[PDB]
Amino acid sequence: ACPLEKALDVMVSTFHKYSGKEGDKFKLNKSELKELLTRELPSFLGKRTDEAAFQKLMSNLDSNRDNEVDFQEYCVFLSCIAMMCNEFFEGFP
Amino acid sequence: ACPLEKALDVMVSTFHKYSGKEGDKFKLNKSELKELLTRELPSFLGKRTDEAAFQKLMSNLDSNRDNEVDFQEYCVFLSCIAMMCNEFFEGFP
Ligand SMILES: CN1CCN(CCCN2c3ccccc3Sc3ccc(C(F)(F)F)cc32)CC1
Ligand SMILES: CN1CCN(CCCN2c3ccccc3Sc3ccc(C(F)(F)F)cc32)CC1
Ligand SMILES: CN1CCN(CCCN2c3ccccc3Sc3ccc(C(F)(F)F)cc32)CC1
Ligand SMILES: CN1CCN(CCCN2c3ccccc3Sc3ccc(C(F)(F)F)cc32)CC1
Ligand SMILES: [Ca+2]
Ligand SMILES: [Ca+2]
Ligand SMILES: [Ca+2]
Ligand SMILES: [Ca+2]
Repeated sequence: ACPLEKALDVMVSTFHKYSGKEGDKFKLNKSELKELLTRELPSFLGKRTDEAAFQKLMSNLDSNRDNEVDFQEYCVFLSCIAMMCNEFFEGFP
Repeated sequence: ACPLEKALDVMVSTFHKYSGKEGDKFKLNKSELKELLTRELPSFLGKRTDEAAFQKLMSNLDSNRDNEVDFQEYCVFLSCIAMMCNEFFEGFP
């Protein structure tokens, strides 16, 4: 009966649902990242799903520049979205 | 529909379910933090937790030392739980 614990469970497991598909099992390459965003975050991705848009995502997220998104970098991304949601509650000051 | 967007929703909404009970409406005080842990993260806390341990947790989450957990501080905490979880999927080395 813990919604917040289930929500941490989904956030972590979803990462691995896609990261294990190709190459490094614990990181998202471009293709695995595209699947995750398109399937799991379509409200974020929204209308725009063109190739130069995923390029910028990869560039924003891949801060250590190994060409993949690891778990820490994915957490930073989810936490950026969480911050944007929080602004709604803070009344958009 | 989208478990990951629903998870983000729960992460962000649970903070505000407790933050707005007392004083600063956007921050958890020591008492609003205890209620959130106790009620929403019971596997993390365990049962019968002493004040030394709680105080440890508070000062750990409270990086700016103002005696409250703000949303940015709460995201660091969750992302640290998440990374502990991620170790299960990874080797644990
Ligand atoms: C089906 N229905 C479509 C729209 N969403 C809400 C979208 C906005 N949203 C949001 C905004 C303020 C506070 C909480 C939330 S939950 C949430 C989670 C992820 C995303 C995202 F997408 F950015 F990652 C957007 C949102 C609710 C579900
Ligand atoms: C097509 N796609 C549709 C959705 N928008 C997202 C609106 C911007 N916003 C945002 C900004 C930067 C990084 C992440 C997010 S997700 C998000 C979630 C909630 C809200 C909130 F709560 F403020 F509404 C706003 C945003 C991006 C473009
Ligand atoms: C009822 N039952 C209690 C036990 N949990 C699993 C506890 C550990 N858990 C975890 C471990 C590895 C991978 C994913 C997860 S989900 C998760 C979420 C939060 C916590 C926490 F608590 F630390 F925040 C612990 C866990 C499943 C449900
Ligand atoms: C009562 N309570 C039971 C839980 N333990 C937490 C120790 C485990 N751990 C952890 C460590 C530091 C910070 C947060 C977390 S939550 C967490 C989630 C999953 C796992 C995973 F995946 F490894 F199991 C281990 C942990 C604290 C005492
Ligand atoms: Ca991979
Ligand atoms: Ca990287
Ligand atoms: Ca408060
Ligand atoms: Ca603080």
